[PDB]
Amino acid sequence: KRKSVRGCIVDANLSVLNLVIVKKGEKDIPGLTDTTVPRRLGPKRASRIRKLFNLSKEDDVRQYVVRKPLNKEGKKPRTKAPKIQRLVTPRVLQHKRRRIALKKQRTKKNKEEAAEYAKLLAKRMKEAKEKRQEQIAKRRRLSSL
Amino acid sequence: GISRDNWHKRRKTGGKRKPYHKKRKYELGRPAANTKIGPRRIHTVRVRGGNKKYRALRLDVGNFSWGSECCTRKTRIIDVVYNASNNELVRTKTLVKNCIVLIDSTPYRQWYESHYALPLGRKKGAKLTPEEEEILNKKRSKKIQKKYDERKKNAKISSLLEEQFQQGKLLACIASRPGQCGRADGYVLEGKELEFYLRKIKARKG
Amino acid sequence: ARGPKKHLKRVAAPKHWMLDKLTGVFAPRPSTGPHKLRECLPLIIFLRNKLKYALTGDEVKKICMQRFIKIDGKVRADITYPAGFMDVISIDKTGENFRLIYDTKGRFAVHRITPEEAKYKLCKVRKIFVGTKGIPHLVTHDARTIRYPDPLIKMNDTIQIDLETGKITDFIKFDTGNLCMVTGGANLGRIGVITNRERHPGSFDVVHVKDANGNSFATRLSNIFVIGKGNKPWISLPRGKGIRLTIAEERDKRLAAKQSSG
RNA sequence: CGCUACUACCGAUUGGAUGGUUUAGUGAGGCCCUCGGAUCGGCCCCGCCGGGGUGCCCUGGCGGAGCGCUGA
RNA sequence: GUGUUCAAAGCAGGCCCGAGCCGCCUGGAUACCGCAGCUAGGAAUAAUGGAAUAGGACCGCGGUUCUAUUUUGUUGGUUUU
RNA sequence: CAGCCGCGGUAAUUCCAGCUCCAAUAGCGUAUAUUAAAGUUGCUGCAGUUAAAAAGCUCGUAGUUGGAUCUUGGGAGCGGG
RNA sequence: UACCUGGUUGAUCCUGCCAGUAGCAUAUGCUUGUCUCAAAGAUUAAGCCAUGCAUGUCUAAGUACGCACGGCCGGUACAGUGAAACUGCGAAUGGCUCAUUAAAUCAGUUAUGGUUCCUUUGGUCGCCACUUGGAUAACUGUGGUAAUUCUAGAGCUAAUACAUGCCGACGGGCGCUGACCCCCUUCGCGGGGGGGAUGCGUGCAUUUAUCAGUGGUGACUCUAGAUAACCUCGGGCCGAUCGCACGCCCCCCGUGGCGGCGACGACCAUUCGAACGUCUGCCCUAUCAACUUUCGAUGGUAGUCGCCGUGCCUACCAUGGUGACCACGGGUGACGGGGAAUCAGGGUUCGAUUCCGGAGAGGGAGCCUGAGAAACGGCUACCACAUCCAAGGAAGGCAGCAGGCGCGCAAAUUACCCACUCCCGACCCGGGGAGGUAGUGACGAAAAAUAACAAUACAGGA
RNA sequence: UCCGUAACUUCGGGAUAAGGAUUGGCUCUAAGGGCUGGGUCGGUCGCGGCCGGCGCCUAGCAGCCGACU
Ligand SMILES: [Mg+2]
Ligand SMILES: [Mg+2]
Ligand SMILES: [Mg+2]
Ligand SMILES: [Mg+2]
Ligand SMILES: [Mg+2]
Ligand SMILES: [Mg+2]
Ligand SMILES: [Mg+2]
Ligand SMILES: [Mg+2]
Ligand SMILES: [Mg+2]
Ligand SMILES: [Mg+2]
Ligand SMILES: [Mg+2]
Ligand SMILES: [Mg+2]
Ligand SMILES: [Mg+2]
Ligand SMILES: [Mg+2]
Ligand SMILES: [Mg+2]
Ligand SMILES: [Mg+2]
Ligand SMILES: [Mg+2]
Ligand SMILES: [Mg+2]
Ligand SMILES: [Mg+2]
Repeated sequence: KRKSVRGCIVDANLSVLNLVIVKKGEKDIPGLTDTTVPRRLGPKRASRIRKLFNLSKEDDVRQYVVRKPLNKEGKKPRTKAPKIQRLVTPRVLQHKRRRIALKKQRTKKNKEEAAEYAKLLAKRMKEAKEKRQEQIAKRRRLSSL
Repeated sequence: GISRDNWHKRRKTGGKRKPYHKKRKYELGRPAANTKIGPRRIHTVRVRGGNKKYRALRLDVGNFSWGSECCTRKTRIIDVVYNASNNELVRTKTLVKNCIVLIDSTPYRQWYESHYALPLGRKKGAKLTPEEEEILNKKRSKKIQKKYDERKKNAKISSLLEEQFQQGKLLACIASRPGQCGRADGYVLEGKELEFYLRKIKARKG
Repeated sequence: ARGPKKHLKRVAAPKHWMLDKLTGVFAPRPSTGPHKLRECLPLIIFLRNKLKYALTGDEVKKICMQRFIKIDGKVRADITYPAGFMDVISIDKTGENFRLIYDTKGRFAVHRITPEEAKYKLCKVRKIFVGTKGIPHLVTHDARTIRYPDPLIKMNDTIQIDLETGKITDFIKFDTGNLCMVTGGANLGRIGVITNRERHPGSFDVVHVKDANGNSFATRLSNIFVIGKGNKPWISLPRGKGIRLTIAEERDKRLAAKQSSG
């Protein structure tokens, strides 16, 4: 789509600017240096958990996960847990041993079935050779009568 | 768009014919690719079926075949010398199918040395003993000697091919479609086909 | 025009589905499948109109997604699945096990077989070829691909499938003196003995079939289908045995049997 | 021949009005190739730090730099 | 073909029966579809062809050539039937 | 008034009205295209002395149309009056 | 039912026309009680449109820190419903109209041994691995402009989104190098042979060149095989992938798997098709007799582009191709066909109109995404028209359902429902002015009311 | 230079009708010609001088020259 915009250069003919200060010298403006919001939510995948607390893939991850307290909800200050993705568990490992043991099959099959090759076709070749005897006979009738 | 349709032309009787429908999308062309020589640069194209073509635009290396003895190798394309279809493409150095070129000769030299053990390319005294004397060894005589001696009445290379090696670079032809593929493949000239194109080049000089 | 179709009208339809003109505007449009569109029988038609279990189509949906019906072993929950020919339709809850074979007039009648004999089927060969590594291959007419035939199997020949893992058994050839059944044209749903193959290089080949009662007709070879080793079919057959008794004969039969057959 | 009514014909005016097919110039925009490189990142070039081992580098905390090859 | 209350239409419908039959019988035909195109039979009618500066046939017979595997067991090469 | 022929100029079977009758009947008139009648566009199937109509006469390419003639019987296996 | 009547004259017989006669389809005039079916802005303007609807979608199985409910159970991450947002699929079907268009579309008929194909079905599926990186939505909060389905800056957070990149496997097997060694023979040479360290490569599909000739055809430069190299480069492919329930077997004291699904992938075949070709067939006009061609007309040779074959395009050559058996040019109240009316037999006329195919979305042109579009209820420009406006700028396409203006001889309700038929989707659950259902309706078609009866009389009759 | 050109006519013309485009420097390509040799093998003497049949570029080669468009 076609749309109108203004360039990057600044002059008088504006209405509003957006400015981001990068460091504070000394004075601490009250509107922007006394109060502070906390980061509303925490991480959710294991790798950023271990990045934060420096846990190093020796000890678990479940015990070191942030809990959200239920302030102002009404009555009960419950507390909740996010869910973790990219985690190792009995299910993902069960899935993996299925596929891989089934993917050593599909080549152990087709090899169990190469047994069927050797069996099915490579006996039927071995069966049609005891035949062809009508043929080598029927062209012996050509050759040497 | 750039179309390829055959309803914009005249009939067999030279009678006009009118556009009973407009441009479609399945009847297209695109701009030509006109591959030249230099460092590799390829652009990729999406086409009917969701498949791919590859516009090559600049190529230097190719796979070429000395077919008498069936050895393919990878070499650097030097220059373009003749083209039957048109005579401007040589001035601008475009690679299309059945263009005649010049290439390096060192790989085919090296294989021949390693195979028949003989000095391909007569140099007076400049080339006889840096390493071809080091090539000439018969460490297990009487076991490979009969072999390499049997690989003796099987070389008999032509006079004209020798002159090319002795120069440094030799003729070839192209057999692929680069704006469709992205490759330069081809073969070496030999025999009467070689005679033919030599005559054309030399006459062009006049 | 600018894409493929999704609907089908109702007076556009095949003639053997027997659709009522003054009932609606559309017909079920068999979905994509191994059998053609004209020579098939979708699941709704076999089940709502013939058997008359259900009286709507929504009812058919309510029964298919219970996983009772199953086509030729492998269950199918796509209500618009295109049934074929010589196939098997096994509910097996109440032991039905249908077979889906033509009548004499070409209408895909119902044919009940036993619990046994519902565990195989027969298939015509369409082509053969060898893939990679010299591994032969074989394609039937119902889009079912099978490696490693016996090398004494050629095109337009019949095989008996055990229906669990493919596993061909009991094959037969194309030759004079063996039964045949028709699948197209005008002599549909008739049986006979082949007796000849007149062939033309560059066109369609032809057979001159003869029925036992005396009739002798001819077809294109592609509409042919083989079921017997000579007077001996390997399957249960329907009422009529592929005859096409003429209109005057039916007139005697029914009138004479009318108010005397009861 | 004279009066009366109607239809068509020629007719100066380089007549006029609708359409349509095209020549020659100017030629919006999209697409292709050749360039261009606001901007946003790393191996880093080093200097300030550690852990690990063996004085070595691989990973986690500090500042600059050829605007190199990429990555866009 | 079928008493839709007849008909126009439409493809349905009918049976025994305490109603038990937890069901039974059924139907959803057939024809026409000019002209070109395909397939097999018949050969009157209409058009064309064949031997005239001669040609068909005869283990036909000589002979100048290539000569593929048949025999030369496997072999090296030639004529070899 | 009247599709056409025609009615009305002091006794109107035709105008304006009333009695009476006729035809179709929940339908009937009016206008305009279009079929049959049309053997008045004619292959089936017209006409061409005088009613409309055969070039002033002759030659001539494409087109259309073209003489006679080449195996007939007598038999054979049969079924009737 | 293969049919006729009046009129030229003072009378007759003939040519010959004018008028009557029966149907059918559009309009109007007069009239009207029942009931079953039932067409309807085509003809003139493919002229213009206010207002309102017609395309969206969640399973046991892609992402769940909504805190909106309240499970339950604690805190070993997450029972469970679950708005919004991200992801994948559909929006190219359907519906509407007939302006164009004259061997063109189209009907039958045959070919792709000259090509593409989402989905379905079946086959094959040989030190991120006991699991790597950062990226933004939903959310929190500061705002602009009068203006819209306009958006920015700041702080966090996920994947089957976007990237990255292992293990497994036998020196097992194959081929050409071959150090070395041996046997027999040779006076040696010759020969006649064996084992053999170290090497390089070693597939599915790609590109090319050569060699011999498992399976098939009327028809192979086919399918398969062998050798040398290449990667169509990291904007080449596959070797190799994430989720849900049921519960587990273990020479066993933690491993190897199988069982049962879903999703995706590289190649082959099928299925839905699509698109380029072959043979034959069309209305009127000669006051339309020559036409086409170095501004490709007709062939050849080489290539580019193209999913493939082809003057489809480019260079170099040749001078050809059509025509009285009607080319060429022009007209059509010309979309085509299955078919409709009339009809002794033969014919004449209509066919926009519910089925198939084609074309188009105000007139023209060019494109993105996608398997598929030169889309139009997708984008961008010029022309003609046209709505807001704070005068700076923004938004548009009823030949879709109802409705309106104009136009004219001439053509219905801003109604109810997804219950039937079918379609779409992540789906037994959601949507559908496609579709059904009532309303106006003497276009038209079928049945059928508006009196029956017995005495009183006689006009009279047998 | 390349296209395109009416009325009217004593059919000769009108016609340079009217009306449009292009026009440089430099680097390249293609086409357009001439003369000479082909009588060579043996016989024969001093590169040449006589003889019988050969191959004749018999589908046009090689060599050397030259100005213009
Ligand atoms: Mg008429
Ligand atoms: Mg008649
Ligand atoms: Mg007449
Ligand atoms: Mg007659
Ligand atoms: Mg006369
Ligand atoms: Mg005759
Ligand atoms: Mg008179
Ligand atoms: Mg009349
Ligand atoms: Mg029209
Ligand atoms: Mg039509
Ligand atoms: Mg369109
Ligand atoms: Mg409009
Ligand atoms: Mg468009
Ligand atoms: Mg649309
Ligand atoms: Mg619209
Ligand atoms: Mg409307
Ligand atoms: Mg009306
Ligand atoms: Mg009626
Ligand atoms: Mg003048």
